[PDB]
Amino acid sequence: ILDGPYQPTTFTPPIDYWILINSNTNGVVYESTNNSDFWTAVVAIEPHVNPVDRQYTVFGENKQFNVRNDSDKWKFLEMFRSSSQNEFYNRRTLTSDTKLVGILKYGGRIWTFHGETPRATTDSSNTANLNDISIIIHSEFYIIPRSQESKCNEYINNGL
Amino acid sequence: ILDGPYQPTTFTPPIDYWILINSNTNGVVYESTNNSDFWTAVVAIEPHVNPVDRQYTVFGENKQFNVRNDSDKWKFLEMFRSSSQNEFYNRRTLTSDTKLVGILKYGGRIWTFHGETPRATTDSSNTANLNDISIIIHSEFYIIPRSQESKCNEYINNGL
Amino acid sequence: ILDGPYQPTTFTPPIDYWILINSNTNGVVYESTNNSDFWTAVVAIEPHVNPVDRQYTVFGENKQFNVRNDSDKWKFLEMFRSSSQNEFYNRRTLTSDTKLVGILKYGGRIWTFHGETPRATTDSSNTANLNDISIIIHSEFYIIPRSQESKCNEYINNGL
Amino acid sequence: ILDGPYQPTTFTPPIDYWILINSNTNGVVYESTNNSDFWTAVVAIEPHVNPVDRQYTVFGENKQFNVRNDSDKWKFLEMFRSSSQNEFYNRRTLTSDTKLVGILKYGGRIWTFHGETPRATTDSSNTANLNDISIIIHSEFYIIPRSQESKCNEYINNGL
Amino acid sequence: ILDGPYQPTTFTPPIDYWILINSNTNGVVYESTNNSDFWTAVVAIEPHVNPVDRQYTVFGENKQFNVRNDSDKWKFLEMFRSSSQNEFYNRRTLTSDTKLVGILKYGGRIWTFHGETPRATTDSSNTANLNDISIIIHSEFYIIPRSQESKCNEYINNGL
Amino acid sequence: ILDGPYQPTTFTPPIDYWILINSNTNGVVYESTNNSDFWTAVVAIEPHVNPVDRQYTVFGENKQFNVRNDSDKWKFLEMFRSSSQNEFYNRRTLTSDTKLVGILKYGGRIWTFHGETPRATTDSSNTANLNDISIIIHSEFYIIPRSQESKCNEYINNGL
Repeated sequence: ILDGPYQPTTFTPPIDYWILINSNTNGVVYESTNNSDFWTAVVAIEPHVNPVDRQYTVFGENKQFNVRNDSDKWKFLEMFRSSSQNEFYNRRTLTSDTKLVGILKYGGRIWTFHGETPRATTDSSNTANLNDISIIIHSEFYIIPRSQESKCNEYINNGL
Repeated sequence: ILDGPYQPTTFTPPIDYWILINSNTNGVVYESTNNSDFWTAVVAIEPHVNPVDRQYTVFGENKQFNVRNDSDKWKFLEMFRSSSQNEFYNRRTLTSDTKLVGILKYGGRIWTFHGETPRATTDSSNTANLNDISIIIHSEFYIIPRSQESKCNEYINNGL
Repeated sequence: ILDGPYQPTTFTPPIDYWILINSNTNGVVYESTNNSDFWTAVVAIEPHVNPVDRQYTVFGENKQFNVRNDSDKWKFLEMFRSSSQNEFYNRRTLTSDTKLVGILKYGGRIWTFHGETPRATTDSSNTANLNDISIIIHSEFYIIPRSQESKCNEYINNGL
Repeated sequence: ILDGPYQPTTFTPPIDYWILINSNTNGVVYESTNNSDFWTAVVAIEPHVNPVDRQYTVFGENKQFNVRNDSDKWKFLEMFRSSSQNEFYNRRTLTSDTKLVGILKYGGRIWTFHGETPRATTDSSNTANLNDISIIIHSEFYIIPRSQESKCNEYINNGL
Repeated sequence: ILDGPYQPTTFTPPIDYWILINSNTNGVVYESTNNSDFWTAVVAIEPHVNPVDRQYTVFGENKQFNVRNDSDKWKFLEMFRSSSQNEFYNRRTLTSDTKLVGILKYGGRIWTFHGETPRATTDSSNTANLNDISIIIHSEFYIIPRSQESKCNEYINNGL
Repeated sequence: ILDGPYQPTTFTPPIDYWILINSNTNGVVYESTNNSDFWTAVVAIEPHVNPVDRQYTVFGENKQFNVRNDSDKWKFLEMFRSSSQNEFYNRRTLTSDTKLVGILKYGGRIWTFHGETPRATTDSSNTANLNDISIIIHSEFYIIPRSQESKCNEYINNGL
């Protein structure tokens, strides 16, 4: 039933499908932008990390993020900005022991999971141009139709 | 010295300028949004108004707000929401007998005046997208550079 | 309660308001684009015009459109293309004796009136970026909240 | 000579190339849309299928399609809609024992093969936006330049 | 034929149109920016001005520009910077006794006239974001389609 | 550190990343266009080739190119056109014994390497539509962030 795994790649995800990414390291998980008003990059932080500056490559630039993780689970930090000129800030956080992150393009919005597993839930983000939001995925990933979102939710919160 | 008056219009205010609006009736003074995470509409309440439900058109919708004003001065109510899905609430108030209200896009934030004249002071509102914030203004207004904010403060509090 | 008339101008109309334009000549009534995937120009054809090529200036270019109108009423032709390299084609037509044309930005789509008065109805067009769609209006116009679309519909179909 | 085979993927086909897809099962062969006025999904129906309603996942939704094949060959049904608010109808059919389907973006239109091998011919579908048409392909496929369309035609009708 | 004159205002000029501004004093003629990679202010220097620092308000701030005019004509100095953290420099100059200045958004660039009337010519400036370039105009101005640029050239060099 | 190698494919490269292509034969190295104002195809010419017409498939069509290499190194010729209805001309050349070529989308322009290794340098080409520039790559390639352009310069000129 499950479509994947797909190799890391760059493409424009179709409307109405969940992209489910299997993180495998403490780097950038994915970067997403439409190059007009929406830039999101998600960074993985391994458990038990005392506050520290780390350097990440996002959208072709070297950026320094102050980062922390007191949990025994992994933290996936959504870093967002709406213009190349603003600094990134941590918009949302997903705390997970399954290392799965999800993103959906639907109904003019970007949907992702946040909170802590196994009770993580979806939240939405606005944009002036949803269709052109493209993504660079640095891990294996799966494609799941929105029709089977309950299945995507189960994965995010319990594993594959 | 003063840049204006300009006629009612809809535009995207330049960064680093005070928009100073001279209110002339008891309706919607202005409406501002980036259609992503920031909506504000300012409604003018004339002096000595017992609690009452009034209909206003804001962002193309007919909204009812319960409103009051126990003072001898006009009250300008900031009605705010951070999502197209939320109801509004009265976030801030300017109590004024100069009938001047001000709004500024600067440093990643929206700045307005609250309090009571002649001691009204600025306060900030955060947004993730300052640049795309536009405004509909329903009365005459002036444009003042932030370099002359001291002057804008004098006008807000003491009038022209 | 009718907001206007406003002078011909160039702006980006706010979401959730009908722009009602009172055509006054047989030229270009308005031109609307987001400069990425949506260009629409409406041209006004007076009653009883045998098939003929006419020159119009649209989006800064001199364009030739083959044009007709056998009706006793005016015809407002929606000329559309999705890229600066496509040719325009007549996408919709409003046949009116009120000479009022309407355009609305709502729900990710552009809404306009088409058909024949007094039975003209609204239709939608898709685009990847609704928010950035601007318009140049070459005649006086009015602004009407979508909340009052029933009256916009009545003006379109019966006049001011 | 022949460009491919490429693995199943999601991308935006370059203008002026035939995408030639080798179908291997009785499900969705590919999904194509520009998310404005064009959605086409092709479903593969195995030989000798009595009229039956089958579930397919298309554009992220579960859709039920009435399907039929009394032939000894496979049937590839193009299911079409020009708006996300319309029901799909079976617009065209390719009856084939080569199991090759083809799609081309060229001259402002989508071209595909239909009819019955070895006498299948090309047919066009109009759209307002050719360039933003992208595709999800669920099987191995080849890329052939339109300059070699005669060879694409041989493959469709005779196999590789 | 000529569209205008229009009153001083702030707006986002349409792509493919010359904005022709009739300067009437020795101040800032216009300010234009997309707030990302393009800031330009044009200042008007009356004839016979010895080299001197003059204070101008541009983009909401007080700046002093090294200014001079050893000629009998007016000089219009383009002051430019590519980031908010750079200081302005005089990138270009138009020497004119018509007092008309021109700016055009086209082909991913900003075009303006420079040199000396009656032989002023156009030149371009790169930007990565042409669509968001807005302008504050401090004088009456006209709008001329790029299709009639030869007339705009004549106006620039010879007057209206 | 180095991201790749990736297999030949068609995609829209992200903004602000060098695409570094390792040429492996004397055919078309890559084809890139936005289908509006930018078409570029690079052809690889093996050492010691007398001036001659060779025919290549670019953008789905057969084209004849005047081709020459009088050196011991490979020559990579940039064939360019700015319109569908124009013919290609040789815009730039990279002479190289590393057989690496580079293309970057940045700052509203397309950047490539030209000259002769080990002293090849970058040059830019204007476009009005950088975001729609897609590419077909015919060899293995790598992706390097612009923040590491000095390493990309090192690979271009000295190899991996």
